[PDB]
Amino acid sequence: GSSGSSGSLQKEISTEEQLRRLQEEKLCKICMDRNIAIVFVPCGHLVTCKQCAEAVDKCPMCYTVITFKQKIFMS
Ligand SMILES: [Zn+2]
Ligand SMILES: [Zn+2]
Repeated sequence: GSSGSSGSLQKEISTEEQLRRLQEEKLCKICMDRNIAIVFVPCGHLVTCKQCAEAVDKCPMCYTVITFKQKIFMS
């Protein structure tokens, strides 16, 4: 003889997964390791992070020479 039957209908996502969805959608796209905190000039494309942005001499998407490393403050 035993008892105990419970079951509530609910569900939610934690910051871990959630963020992993957006955080991994805006951040760098080349290495996808760090967060995008730099743009390109003239074409402003923050599709790269401090590392990449610097590594790539010219926009890896617009092949437009980067003669300026502007830093944004999205956060
Ligand atoms: Zn990167
Ligand atoms: Zn560009």
